[PDB]
Amino acid sequence: VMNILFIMFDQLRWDYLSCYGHKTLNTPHIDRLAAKGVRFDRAYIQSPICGSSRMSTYTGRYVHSHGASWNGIPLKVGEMTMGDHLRAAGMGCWLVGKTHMRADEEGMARLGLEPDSLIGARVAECGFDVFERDDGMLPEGPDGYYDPDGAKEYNKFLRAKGYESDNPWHDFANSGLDDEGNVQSGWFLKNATRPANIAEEDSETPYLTSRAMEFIEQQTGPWCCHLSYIKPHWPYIVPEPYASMFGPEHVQDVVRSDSERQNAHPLFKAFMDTKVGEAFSRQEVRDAVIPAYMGLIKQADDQMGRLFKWLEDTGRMQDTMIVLTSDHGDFLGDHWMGEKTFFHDASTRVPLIIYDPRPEADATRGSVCDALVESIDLAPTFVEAAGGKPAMHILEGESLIPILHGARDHTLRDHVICEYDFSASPIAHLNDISVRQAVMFMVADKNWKLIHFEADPRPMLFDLKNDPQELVDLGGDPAHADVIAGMYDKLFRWTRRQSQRTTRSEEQLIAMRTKSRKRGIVLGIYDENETPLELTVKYRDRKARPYKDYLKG
Amino acid sequence: TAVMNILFIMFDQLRWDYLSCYGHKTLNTPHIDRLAAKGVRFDRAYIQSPICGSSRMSTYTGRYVHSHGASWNGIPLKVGEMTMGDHLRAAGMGCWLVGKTHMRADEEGMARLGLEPDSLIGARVAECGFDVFERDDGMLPEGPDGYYDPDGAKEYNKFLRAKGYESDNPWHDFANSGLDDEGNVQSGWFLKNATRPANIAEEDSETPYLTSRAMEFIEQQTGPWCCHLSYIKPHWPYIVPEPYASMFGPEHVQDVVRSDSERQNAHPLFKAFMDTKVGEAFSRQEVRDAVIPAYMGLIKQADDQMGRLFKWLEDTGRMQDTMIVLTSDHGDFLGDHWMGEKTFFHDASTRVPLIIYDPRPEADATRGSVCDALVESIDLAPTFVEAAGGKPAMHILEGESLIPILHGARDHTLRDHVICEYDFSASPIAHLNDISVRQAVMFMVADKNWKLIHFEADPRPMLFDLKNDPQELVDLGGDPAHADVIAGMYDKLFRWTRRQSQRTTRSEEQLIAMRTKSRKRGIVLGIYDENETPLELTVKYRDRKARPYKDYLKG
Ligand SMILES: [Zn+2]
Ligand SMILES: [Zn+2]
Repeated sequence: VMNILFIMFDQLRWDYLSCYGHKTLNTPHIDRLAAKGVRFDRAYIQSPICGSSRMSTYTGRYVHSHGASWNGIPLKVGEMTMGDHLRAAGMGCWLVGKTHMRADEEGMARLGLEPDSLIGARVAECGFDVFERDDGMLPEGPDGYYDPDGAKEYNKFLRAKGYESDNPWHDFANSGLDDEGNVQSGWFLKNATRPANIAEEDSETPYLTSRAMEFIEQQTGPWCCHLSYIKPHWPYIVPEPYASMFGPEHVQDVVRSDSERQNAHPLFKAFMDTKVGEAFSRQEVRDAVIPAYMGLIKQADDQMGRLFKWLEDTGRMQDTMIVLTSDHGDFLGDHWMGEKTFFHDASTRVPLIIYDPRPEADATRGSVCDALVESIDLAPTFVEAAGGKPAMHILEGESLIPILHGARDHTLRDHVICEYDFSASPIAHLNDISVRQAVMFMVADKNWKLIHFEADPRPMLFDLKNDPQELVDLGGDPAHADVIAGMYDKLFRWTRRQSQRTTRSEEQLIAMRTKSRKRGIVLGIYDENETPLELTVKYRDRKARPYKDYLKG
Repeated sequence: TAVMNILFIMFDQLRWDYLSCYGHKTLNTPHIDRLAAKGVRFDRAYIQSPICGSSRMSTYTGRYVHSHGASWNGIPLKVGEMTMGDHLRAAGMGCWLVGKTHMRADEEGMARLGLEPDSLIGARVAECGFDVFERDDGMLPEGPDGYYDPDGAKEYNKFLRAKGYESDNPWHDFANSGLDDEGNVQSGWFLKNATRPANIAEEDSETPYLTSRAMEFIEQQTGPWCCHLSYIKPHWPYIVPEPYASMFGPEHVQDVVRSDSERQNAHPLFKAFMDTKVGEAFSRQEVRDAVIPAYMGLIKQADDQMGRLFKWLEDTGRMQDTMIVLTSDHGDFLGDHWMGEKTFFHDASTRVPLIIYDPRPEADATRGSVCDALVESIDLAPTFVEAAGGKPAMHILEGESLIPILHGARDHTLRDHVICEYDFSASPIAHLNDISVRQAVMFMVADKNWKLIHFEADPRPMLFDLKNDPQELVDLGGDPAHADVIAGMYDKLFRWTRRQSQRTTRSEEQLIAMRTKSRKRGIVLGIYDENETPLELTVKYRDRKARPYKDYLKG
C-alpha cells in the first residue's frame, strides 16, 4: 500500500529554500528530497491568505467556486473535500496540525448533521479525521482568545514537562526572557532578536514532527496524512541554536523601489499604507524579523531530516509519497508591504516538491518542472496516486502524475488564477470600499500577470519575463492595451467555467443525450409515419370506449 | 404587516403573448386579465434557462444556473443549495407543492451526508424544499425502454380509475388522446390529433383536477402558507376536451413570426436548432394549424379554472389574505424563428407572463399598472420572503425583491441587464451535432435595447436590436458597425460572471462585523514595541514574569 505524507508550512516563501536559490539559508534535507523527486518552479496558490488558500487546496476548487473566501469564513456543508475523494478510493485522510477550518454550523443544523457523528465530525473538520488539530497559536486580548482551542494539546504537553504559565505557548515557545525574569513577548517585533525561552526539543516544529511519527506508527491501511506546521508563520521567534545562527548580514536584499511606491496604483498603495506595511519598510524591523524567520525555516529543515531519516530507517520511505509545500509566502518588506495579502510572487508563488517512491517516477528524479501549476492540483494528484479516478467535474485542477511519471513535462493549462476577497478585512474598513467591490482577481502565465480590481477600472500588469521582480506596473501603459485585453480574455474564459455542475459527470451527461427518445418522449411528430414505429409502440393500436360509458355507474 | 398566504401559480410552456392582457387578439383571458387589473403586470420578465428543469431550479433557489448547477432536465439539484421553502420557513411560513417541479433528488449527495429520504429534512431536500401535498410533473410517457417518469400522473390515474375510467394508462387514453368512430384511441403524442377533442369529461381533465386539489389544500390550512400550484398545461400533449377543443381554428391563430432572410443567414448554432424534427415540424402550416388552436384551448381552460379559483377565494374571504402570483417557466416557439419547443433565447421562449396581486393597502397605489423594468424569475424568492415579513438573504438570493415596485416606492428594478443560460451538454442536439460537453453551453445577456447571445462552440455571437427589431428577426452579431455595442454587452456578461455567488455562509452584515473582531483578540501585527499600539490590545502580552526554561525541567 502506498501512503501519502502531505506536508505544509504556513507562510513559507518559495525563495527561502536553498534548492530554490537562497544564498545564506541552507536547507540540505529538503534539498535532498527534491534531488530524488520533482521540484515545481511555477506553483501558485489560489488566494493569498491562510483560510481561503487552504480551503481551495482541500477542495481542489477555486475560491470563486467554494465560497470560503477569507479567514474564518466557513466552508459550506455541500462542498466535498480531499478526504471524501480519497476515502472513495480506499485511502484514509488524517490531520496532524493546522487547517484554519471553520465549521458551517448553520448549514449542518439545516441538514441535521451532528458534530459528534462520524459524518458530522468530518464535515466540521474539512473532511479530515483528526489525529491532532492545532492551528498553531493562542493569541488573546481584552475581548478573549482569537482561537480558544489553539495549542490545546501542545500546552498540556508543555505543562506535563513542568512548564508553568497560564499561556505556555506564549511565554516559552513564543517569547524570550531578559536578565531580570521579564517575559519578552514575540508579539512585539523587536523581540524577534531574542531566543525563545524553551528547550528547543519542546518547541512547536519538533513537537508536531514527533506527533506525525506517532500517527504513522499507529495507522494501518492506506492513509493520507496532512502534516501541517504553523512555522515560519508568526510569532517570529525561535529557540537556540537557530536564534544565534543568523543576523542582518545574512538577509537578502529587500525587493522594492522608490518608483514602485511613487507610481503605486491606488489599491496597491492602500496595502502599503498599513501598520504592517510601514513597519516592514523599516530596516530595524527587517533586521529583527527576517533572521528569526530564517531560523524557523532552518529548524524545519532539521526536523525534515529527522522525519525522513526515520521513514528510511523504518523502511517506510519506499511506500510513502511525500509532498512539501506552503499555503502562501510573506512579503517581509518586499514591495513596501508586510504580511501576504497581495499578488506578487513573493506571496503567491509557493515551493512545491513531490517525491513519488514508485519506479514509474524514476525518470524524473532531480528534475525541475517550470510548468504552470496550482495548489488545487494536489487533490487530483493524490486521488490518482491512491489508485482512484479523479472526478474532474468537481475537482478543477489537474493531476500532476503524468509529469511525475514522465509522460509529459508540462501541465495543460495556459494560465493560473489567484483571488483575494478583502470585504471582511480591516483594510476595507479604512478605505470604506463596499463588500461587493472589495475583491480582486489575478491571472498569470509565464509572460504576464494581470491584476483586476472591482473597485478601480485600471488594472495592474507585470511583464514577468523582463521584470521578474514585479517592480514596474504597466497597467496604465497604452502600448500594452492588446496584452491587457488578452489577459482579460483569459480571466473571462475562466469565469465562464461550469464549476457548479457537480451532480453529473461528463460521461453521464453524454449518456443522457440519447435516453429520452426510447422512453416515450415524442416531439414534432405529426403522424405515425414520421418517427420509427418502435418508439411509439405504447401509443398505437389502442382501444377505448367513449368517456361517457365509464361514468354511467 | 405581512400577507398571511402566498399562492404561487405557474403554468408550463405558457407564452407571454397568449394572454389578452398582454395583447393577444383572439384568445380572451378575462379572469387572468381581471387579476392583472387588481395588481401589477410585468412586461419585461425573463426566466433564467429556456427549459423546464433548469428554469424551475433557478426560480426555486432564487439563483442563476451558473450558481446552482442543476443545468438541464434530470440534473439533480445538489444538497446544500437552499430553496424557497427553506427561506420561507425561516420567516415562519410553510411552503407546499401542488403539481410539478421537475426536481431530481441529489441521491449521491444525500447518501454522502447521511440524509434519509423518509426523514422530514431528507424528504424536503429530495423535493426541492417543498412539503408535498401532491407531486405530479404532469405526464406519463412510455416507450420500449420504459417510462420517462414512472410516477407521472400517479395520484391522477387513481382519481380517474376511481370515477370508472379503465385503462393501463388513463392519463394517456382519456386525458391526452382522442377517439375515432370505431373506438380507436387517437394519441395526443401525434400532433395531427391536436384537432381532436380529448376523450374525457371536461371536469376530470388535468387543469380542473389540479385546481380542485389546490382548493383541498387551502381549506385544510390553519397558519401562514405558500402554495406552489404548478400546472402542466399548456405543455404537450397538445390536446384538450370540449368545449375548448372546438372553440378555436386556424382563422384565430396569430401570424407566425419568422422570415426567409432569418433562415438564410442563420448563425450555424441557430441553424442547428432549426434543423431538428420539431423545428421542421412547426415550420409546416398543417402542424401549426392543428397544434396552436389546441394550445389556445388549453390556455382558455386555464383561464376558466382561474376564474373558478379566484371566485372561491373571494367567496370564502381569502382574497383579502392572499398574495397571488401567476407566471410561466418558459414559452413555446410554435414555429416562430423556424423552431419548435423552447430551447433558444428569443423572447417567444425567454420572456414570460408575470402578474402579482398584493392584497395589502400599501399596494393599492399600483393596482392596474404595467411595469416595464427588467425583471427575472429569480426575483420571486426574495419577493416572497419580504412579503412573508422576513428579511431576504441577499448573500444567497441573487435577484431582487419586487416589493418596492408593488408598494409604489419606485417603478423599476435596479439591475441594468438580465441573464439567461442554456447548457445543452446532456441534450439530443449535442449528440446530433457532436458538440463536446465543454462547448455545449450558451449565455444570453439583454437590456431594454440589446440582446447578446454567446456560444462556447462558435466565436461569433448573435445580437438583436430589441428597440428597432422587437420581433428579433435580424442577427447583427457579425456586423462590424455594431462592434462597440457587442463589446459593451460582453462587458455586462463578464461583470455578471465575476459575481461572488458562492460566499453563502456569511452575510454582508457579518463580513463587516468581522473587520474589527481580531483586533481585541490578540492578533497584533506590525507592532515593534509596546508604544506602537494601544496598551489594552497587548494586555495579555506585557509585564509578564517567568523563569529560565531550564528551571522548570527535571525528573
Ligand atoms: Zn497561512
Ligand atoms: Zn417547462
